Amino acid sequence: ALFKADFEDGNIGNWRARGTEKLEVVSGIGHNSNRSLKTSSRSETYHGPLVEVLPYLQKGSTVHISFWAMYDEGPATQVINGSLEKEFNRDTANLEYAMFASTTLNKGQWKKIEADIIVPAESTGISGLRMYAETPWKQSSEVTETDTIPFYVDDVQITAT
Ligand SMILES: [Ca+2]
Repeated sequence: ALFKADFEDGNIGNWRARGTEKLEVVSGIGHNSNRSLKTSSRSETYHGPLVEVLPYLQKGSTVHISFWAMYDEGPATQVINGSLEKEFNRDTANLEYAMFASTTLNKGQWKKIEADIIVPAESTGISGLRMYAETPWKQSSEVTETDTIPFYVDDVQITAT
């Protein structure tokens, strides 16, 4: 257990939006629990909840990341992805993005999204590594309402391997 967020304290902590979307810790909705992190007012597929995790981790290591997701409005099914945003040498114009996992969710049902990931070594100059959830990429002109549904995440966990 290197990092855990279950939201049961009601705290947003260091979670943040990627763009103009809205994050809220809600009560009465959670994965086998009363609280979770809702992302709404999404207007791009890449809007979604993000948190910096590099400080929790040993550079060079392999770790297992998992989280639970759920959505409860719009289409009968929808894909959610779990991804990493990486920064090197504090260069914010050349961020890297890598999807680590994706699953099809059924409306109203919690599902686990997980994978092993690699934490780059110190000598790479890695300066940020953030996990985030999103829907599959579409260019801004092609985005539809089903792509920008609000969704919940909960029980975010990173474990040693
Ligand atoms: Ca919870």
